[PDB]
Amino acid sequence: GPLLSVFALQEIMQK
Amino acid sequence: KIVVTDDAKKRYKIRLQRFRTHVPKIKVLKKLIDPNRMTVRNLENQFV
Amino acid sequence: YIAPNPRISSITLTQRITTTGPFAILTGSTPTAQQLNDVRKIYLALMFPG
Repeated sequence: GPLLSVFALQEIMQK
Repeated sequence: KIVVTDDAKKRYKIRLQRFRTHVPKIKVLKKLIDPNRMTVRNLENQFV
Repeated sequence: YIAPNPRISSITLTQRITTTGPFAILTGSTPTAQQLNDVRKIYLALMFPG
């Protein structure tokens, strides 16, 4: 979908 | 000469393709991407 | 609702990528439906002072 942010990537994968 | 103009749509497409190649979905699901890598942090502001 | 130019945040909030802070973390957020409703509430309160 929409282009992700590199700051949100670590939030997602930290889960 | 590799030519990239100032148009926003083409730059958005290039950014999306680069993000797909550098951060593929399959590596994200398998928790195989390191967000602290320099070449990943650089992608934030390349072709804005 | 209109949005500002992304280059404003590109050249100021994420000018150095080696560090992260509150604003840099928050620039990656996307609102849900209730948060957009809260935005409409804020604007409605702005257009009726007092």
